[PDB]
Amino acid sequence: MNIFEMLRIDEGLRLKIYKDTEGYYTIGIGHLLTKSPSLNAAKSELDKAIGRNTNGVITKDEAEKLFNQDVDAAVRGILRNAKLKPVYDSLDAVRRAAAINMVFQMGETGVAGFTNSLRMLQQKRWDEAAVNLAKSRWYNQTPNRAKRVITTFRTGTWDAYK
Ligand SMILES: Cc1ccccc1C
Ligand SMILES: [Cl-]
Ligand SMILES: [Cl-]
Repeated sequence: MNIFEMLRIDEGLRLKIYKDTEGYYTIGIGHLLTKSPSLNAAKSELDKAIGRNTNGVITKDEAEKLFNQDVDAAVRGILRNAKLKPVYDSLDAVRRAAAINMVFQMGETGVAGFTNSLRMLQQKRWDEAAVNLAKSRWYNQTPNRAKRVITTFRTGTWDAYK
């Protein structure tokens, strides 16, 4: 198991523009296109992303290309964040994957409200952090995914993903 396989399980793969859990136009492997409610805006962002007139449809390869950029960008965002980096640096490899999954799903900004969990993770208080992470809109809206990521932080293993 790894970050790529892990997110591939959490996000799925769709080759045609779809609405995500929040109702936002997405494609591929969790690649958000836009928060605007306009399909057209979405198709424009798509064409800009792919570098071609897609007509709302992409190939598996193109999907994988977006995915690779998105993972990388995620990691890099964490490493450039002063609030984040130090926690991330404190973690083992499996838990780092859990950190990346959250940033990928919610952005650096969505993870901004997790201050108290972050501090718990840094101190390696696993069961405690696991309980604090669950008190969130994230957990309530996407409970199955949230539990997998939480178990991961809690255990430092890929059990939730097997
Ligand atoms: C989002 C994030 C980033 C770095 C460490 C842990 C967490 C939850
Ligand atoms: Cl892009
Ligand atoms: Cl879910």
